[PDB]
Amino acid sequence: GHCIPTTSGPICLRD
Repeated sequence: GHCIPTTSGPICLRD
């Protein structure tokens, strides 16, 4: 996917 914000913060997804 991509890098989006989350409950914990900005996470970089590898899908």
